[PDB]
Amino acid sequence: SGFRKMAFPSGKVEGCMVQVTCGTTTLNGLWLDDVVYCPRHVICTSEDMLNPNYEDLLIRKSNHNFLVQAGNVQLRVIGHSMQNCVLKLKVDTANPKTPKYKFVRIQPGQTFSVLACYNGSPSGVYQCAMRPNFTIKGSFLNGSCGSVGFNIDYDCVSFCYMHHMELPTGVHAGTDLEGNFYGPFVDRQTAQAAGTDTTITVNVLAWLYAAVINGDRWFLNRFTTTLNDFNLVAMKYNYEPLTQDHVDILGPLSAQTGIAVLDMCASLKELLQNGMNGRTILGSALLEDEFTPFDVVRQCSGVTFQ
Amino acid sequence: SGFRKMAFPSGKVEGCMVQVTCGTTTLNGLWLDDVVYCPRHVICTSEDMLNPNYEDLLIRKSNHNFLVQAGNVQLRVIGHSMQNCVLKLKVDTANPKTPKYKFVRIQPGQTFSVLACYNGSPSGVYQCAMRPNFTIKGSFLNGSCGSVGFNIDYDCVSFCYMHHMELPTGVHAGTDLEGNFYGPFVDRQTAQAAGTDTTITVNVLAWLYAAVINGDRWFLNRFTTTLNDFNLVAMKYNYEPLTQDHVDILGPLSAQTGIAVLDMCASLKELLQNGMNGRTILGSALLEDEFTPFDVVRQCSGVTFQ
Ligand SMILES: *C[C@H]1CCc2ccccc2C1=O
Ligand SMILES: *C[C@H]1CCc2ccccc2C1=O
Ligand SMILES: [Cl-]
Repeated sequence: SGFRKMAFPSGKVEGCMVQVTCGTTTLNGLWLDDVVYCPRHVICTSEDMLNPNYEDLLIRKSNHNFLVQAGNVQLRVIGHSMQNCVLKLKVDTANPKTPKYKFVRIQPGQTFSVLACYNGSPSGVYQCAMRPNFTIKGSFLNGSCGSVGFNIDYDCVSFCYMHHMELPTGVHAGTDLEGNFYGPFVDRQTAQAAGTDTTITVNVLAWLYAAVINGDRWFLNRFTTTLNDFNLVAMKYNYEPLTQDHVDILGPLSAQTGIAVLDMCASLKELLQNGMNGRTILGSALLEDEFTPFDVVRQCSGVTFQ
Repeated sequence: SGFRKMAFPSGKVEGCMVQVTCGTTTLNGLWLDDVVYCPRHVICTSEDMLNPNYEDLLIRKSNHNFLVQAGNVQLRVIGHSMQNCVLKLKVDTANPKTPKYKFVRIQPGQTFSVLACYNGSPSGVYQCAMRPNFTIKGSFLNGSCGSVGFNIDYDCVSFCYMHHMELPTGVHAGTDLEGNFYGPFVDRQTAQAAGTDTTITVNVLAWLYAAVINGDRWFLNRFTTTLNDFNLVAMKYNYEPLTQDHVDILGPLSAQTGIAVLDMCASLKELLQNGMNGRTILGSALLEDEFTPFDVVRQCSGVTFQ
């Protein structure tokens, strides 16, 4: 029993992290097969970041301008191209530690593990969620760019995020591994504000199920509700609207606990209207929304990755 | 910026995790050099756990009764001995992935990363603290025994915990890597209740400093206090007594922020007497106490491990 914010084991991704240096900046790259992926703003001076023309800045860059180092051995760059907001550096050595992997573009509400790195060396691992406003609430310092987010299923690493920017409000923006930003953000130091940070309703419900599974049940009331009536309350509290698709995804957790999804919605309703009155749920004094239904089943069943 | 509950990269420890099976149970072992460490209750049936005589149970066990498997290749057990509550299985192959490592017995209040494993295969990683009552608030299911807690400094893994038991209240107990339990717990299915779960005052203060560093400052008041007067409030709320040693350890964070430790204590005082009035600090609605001062500096500076 017990419920913790749990990341995937980091080993498979650690073996892919390299250091990339272009004249000015040093950030992280991802070495898979014989290609290194990194944010394209490695070619920029902090002065350039105010309004860079990446195509023009790239004209003055050749293969040998990109210094790539795995641990303490240099890698030889034999080609380079820009794809959207990432650079793909072709090297002459395939990464011998390349795991089975896929590139995935995740949807808002989905969670993943971030391996924060500096100078191509891992510093720590933690769990995040793609916020509905397409930001992530990470922990990133200067030089952390190029760190990646991932999920592990079976023996396959699903890379879904590369870290690019920190907005003035302290939240984080980035791309998929094809270089397309999540949300409307751009790799430019400008005014780009985040939208409403709405709560991921389905994840809250999943976490409430995890609480019931792990002993915490004081919030179970005698009420039920309907999707339409619950959503009237959700809207007021800036919660994602709950759909039938969300209900169906919660089916397995509803079956395990014997609590109908709409009964759990009525408990959430009371929590939003009445607060938690100084009580706690799974060690938290607020409603947690960065656990997916899959995350809850995974941690409460003990799924393995090999 | 941003502050997250961050574990160490798990790769170095993943390479040490093996599966150990003794007739009945399968749990995890730690393969370092040519020795596999695992909980001694692997030799027990769930029936034995009510009152086992481990010495007598071990007499009927020979090297070949211990099946050790790294991934899908068997390891050959050439010797076995019991040290306190762990078994040391001598194998004929040194682990080629053995990191630089130490065994450390940590003190209450110290934090570490746990790599939860099942059948010798890693499932996830999360951060914990040794509670003042010598429990840990982990996430463990059946078969997770033998999972380990560790800290990484530089290139050296400091192993400090091996998971052994789940108490009836849902908290977790275990040993150092020399097999000595933390606190008064024993590897027996009996009545052993946990003491008061006191709050780690120094860690709360460290986290308040992390909040100031990362933008959250509403809780900074105009007051100060003294150690003796603050501790009168701490005692009332079941907080660890703060000592001069704790003050000194907070010196670096006090210097970085320009907030004297005793001024921060006065802010904590008001938080304990008046609550947070629905506000939040670093995304939490309660006072977090599983970040050490070292943890805060590490995450706010970007320390590297190679
Ligand atoms: C990716 C980097 C860019 C620079 C930076 C400065 C301060 C805090 C975070 C960051 C990043 O995320
Ligand atoms: C170490 C294992 C022993 C058995 C168990 C049953 C249920 C939940 C957790 C556990 C453990 O921690
Ligand atoms: Cl967490």
